[PDB]
Amino acid sequence: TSLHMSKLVPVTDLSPRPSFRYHADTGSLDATLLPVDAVPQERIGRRLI
Amino acid sequence: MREIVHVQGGQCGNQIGAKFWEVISDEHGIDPTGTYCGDSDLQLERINVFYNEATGGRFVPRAILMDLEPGTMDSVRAGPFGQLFRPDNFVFGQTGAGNNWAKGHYTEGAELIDSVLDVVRKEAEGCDCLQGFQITHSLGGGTGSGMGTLLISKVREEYPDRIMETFSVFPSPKVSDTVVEPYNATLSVHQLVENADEVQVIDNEALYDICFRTLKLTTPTYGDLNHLVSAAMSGVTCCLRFPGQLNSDLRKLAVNLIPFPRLHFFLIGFAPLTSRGSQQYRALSVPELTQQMFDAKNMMCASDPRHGRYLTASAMFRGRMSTKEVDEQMLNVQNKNSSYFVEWIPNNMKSSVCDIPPKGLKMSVTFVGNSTAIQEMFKRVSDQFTAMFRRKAFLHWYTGEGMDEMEFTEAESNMNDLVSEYQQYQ
Ligand SMILES: Nc1nc2c(ncn2[C@@H]2O[C@H](COP(=O)(O)OP(=O)(O)O)[C@@H](O)[C@H]2O)c(=O)[nH]1
Repeated sequence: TSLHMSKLVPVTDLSPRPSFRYHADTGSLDATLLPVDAVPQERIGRRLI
Repeated sequence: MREIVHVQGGQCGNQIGAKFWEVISDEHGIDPTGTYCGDSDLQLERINVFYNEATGGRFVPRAILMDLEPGTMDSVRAGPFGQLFRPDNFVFGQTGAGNNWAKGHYTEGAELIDSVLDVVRKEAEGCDCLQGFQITHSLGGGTGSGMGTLLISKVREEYPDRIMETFSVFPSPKVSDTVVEPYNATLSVHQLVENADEVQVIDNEALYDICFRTLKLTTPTYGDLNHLVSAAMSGVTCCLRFPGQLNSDLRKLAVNLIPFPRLHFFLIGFAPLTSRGSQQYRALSVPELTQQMFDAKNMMCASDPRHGRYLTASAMFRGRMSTKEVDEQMLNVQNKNSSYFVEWIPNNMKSSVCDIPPKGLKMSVTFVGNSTAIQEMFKRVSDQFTAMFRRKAFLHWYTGEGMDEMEFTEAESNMNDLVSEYQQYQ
């Protein structure tokens, strides 16, 4: 049997198969307090002489 | 309680907002990161006049940045005391008024004004009450003179009873930058005369005069000129945050210096300003403050008051100092220079005392003087306005986006009769 000795649960581990390559979880840039979750960004400015 | 809302337009405005709020942070002990240090009660017992507590213990300015090109706001953000200002109070224009009054005012003064007055409404109505507005800008520029005046029009229409303080720097006759020079001056003047409460006249060649002749600087940068104005406009408002023996706010200044509501133009000065050559060699006494102040080498306007007549005056002192030497000096000027004061108003000046002197000086004084010497400034602007308006010069930049000939004719019509009514009280 592929089931358990005493009560009905499978015993032969499991056979998984993903559909796609499964990337791009879309890590959101906003936390539970929602600031922006800043990382060091770019200035779009003139040279700071 | 009462809060003064600072608005600053043009790149002269954005630089003057950085330098005025660092002398305010100097009095208040405001650390550049936003906190406070100093351990004294008198700064923070009126801190709501300029600063808003931001639920983190830091004090943010009530300052409204304003310009049509983002370069001059990058410089004031990167500079020291630049992280004090809230970034949402910065408004960004992209096209820019290139020294042009008309396109500063109408068609690149319209897409930004609906968001910057949204900022002003958000900031002023959030406070429980108002004391007035203080708009510092330039009248020889494009965006500080074009749409800086249009904000003045719309907040006056919306909020009529609140005071309209405005520090405005003017064209310099000797040094001529912004070569379309009198058009920006005159078009801003004939609006500002009937649509303001108090206009304080700054002129860059007068500030060069007080760096060279009394302060003994060799290389005066724009930072020193910006620092000199910040002396005066901090001393005008010194009683809104510090107590005194004879107290005076901005409405105090408006009700006394203005005999007729149409004329409200003043010469401004600060005392004392000397170099380290004569820093240790002079007594900081009350007669020494007023003898140095009542002259042509200390005014921030390029008009000699000896050529005219002081219609009204106001000396507003600072520091721990005796009250007899206030009024005795302010009456000795009348008994000596009697011909330099008008006859149909007795006791032409107003005294005030701020108990707290500025940083490092035991006693100072600011001065707001309504004279008829402003008139000789307006003739010296008008004689260059009509010299190049008769010959139709540079008017294709002024008629191609919304004006006509009638608005130009009304411009000198509304300031030459200002000149004529300055004659009648001379
Ligand atoms: N008082 C003062 N005047 C300035 C300063 N910088 C520029 N100006 C004057 O303003 C004029 C330039 O106008 P500008 O502000 O660049 O035009 P805008 O940016 O379109 O408003 C020049 O003629 C200067 O004399 C400053 O830091 N302080």
